[PDB]
Amino acid sequence: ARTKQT
Amino acid sequence: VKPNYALKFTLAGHTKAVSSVKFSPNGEWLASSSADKLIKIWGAYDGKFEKTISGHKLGISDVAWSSDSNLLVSASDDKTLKIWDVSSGKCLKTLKGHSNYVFCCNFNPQSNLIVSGSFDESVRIWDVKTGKCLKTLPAHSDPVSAVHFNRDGSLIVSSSYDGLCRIWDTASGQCLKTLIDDDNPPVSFVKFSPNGKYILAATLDNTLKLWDYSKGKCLKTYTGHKNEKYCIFANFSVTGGKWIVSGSEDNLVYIWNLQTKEIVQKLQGHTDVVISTACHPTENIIASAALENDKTIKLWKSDC
Repeated sequence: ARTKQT
Repeated sequence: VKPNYALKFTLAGHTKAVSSVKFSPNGEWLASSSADKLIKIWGAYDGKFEKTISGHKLGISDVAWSSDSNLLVSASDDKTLKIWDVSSGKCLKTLKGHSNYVFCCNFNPQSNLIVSGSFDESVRIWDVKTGKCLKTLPAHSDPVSAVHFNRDGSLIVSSSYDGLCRIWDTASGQCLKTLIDDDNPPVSFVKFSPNGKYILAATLDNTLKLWDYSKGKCLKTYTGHKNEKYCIFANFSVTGGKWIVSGSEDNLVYIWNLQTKEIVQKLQGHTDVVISTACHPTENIIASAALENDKTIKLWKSDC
């Protein structure tokens, strides 16, 4: 999700 | 001249990082989404916890309201979107078709349509009443970071880690314009200005840009914050002074003079990356939300 860097 | 946003409320309840906050169009509620798979609803003015909305199988990256403030849509890593009745909390529809995490979502002004963006590199348009997918746009060559309708829903803007911003004709699904900023850092967020004339775009080189859509020109650049890792929301603040508002990877909420590009206030209090901010539709009220080592939402209020 948005809450983890990618 | 400059705002004086002061902390009014800290909203605790999420068990993981918060991903997105949005005020209802009627200004009554704040909705939050989170990696904890939950949507929560809060009073916008008293910060009172109202309810938890559950059903997604994995974390939620984005939530969005319908115009009448009666419906929500959420985008989840479980590859689905879900349409929710706010008063009951029931899942009305599960929107299936994306082949990877759904990352971003929005209703159109009429609220008969939803737009979604996914890691599957596509943009999808959905019928709200049926839940069926109307169009699949082969929008980008990397994950889609944001999707947003303009003020009458006639156009869609999208952004991707592919470095591009694209404007799409809603009716046909055809591409009207690709914004190629010479040198293409990932574009982590995009939205139209309230008047539909401009587009605000965040790139993962610590930079916000305001583009004239009709002309394809960058009019303003906002810097001084930290944004290299996360898809952080940005806002137009229009209720008092005309600001640009964004979160930051230094745990701060940044506020710029839209015209001068000068930082007018920095909001201190969060203990992790401020991933999401929202500006209240009528009052000088900001909601901010933070990641894993914070997990709280903050409501702030200014005199202008």
